[PDB]
Amino acid sequence: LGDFMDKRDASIKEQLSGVKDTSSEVKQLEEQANAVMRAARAEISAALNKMKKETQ
Amino acid sequence: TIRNSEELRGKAIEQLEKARARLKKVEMDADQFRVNGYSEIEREKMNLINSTYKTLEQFEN
Repeated sequence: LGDFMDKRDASIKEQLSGVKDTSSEVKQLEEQANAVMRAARAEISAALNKMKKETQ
Repeated sequence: TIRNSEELRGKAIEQLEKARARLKKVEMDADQFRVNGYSEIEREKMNLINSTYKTLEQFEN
């Protein structure tokens, strides 16, 4: 019975941690996506400027 | 307690993945923007030269 109690409690605590783990993983995913999108935009802008300046 | 961690992890990953997906898309917009800008700069350079050649010819006139 002691083992059963432990198993159930661990299963629940583990579920909470995983749920906590998943939330952090999704926050990281969102941050990475945001950073990547910024790079695209900024990168291209810089490119044109440098390219625009060279053309000029 | 269990329902919380899972939600955090679910929501969290939905968000990291989403953020990086947005990064990719931008990586796309910028990529697009860079091409457009490059083409515009070439055309603008073309503008200058063409018009100044016109100005030359008018000077010759």
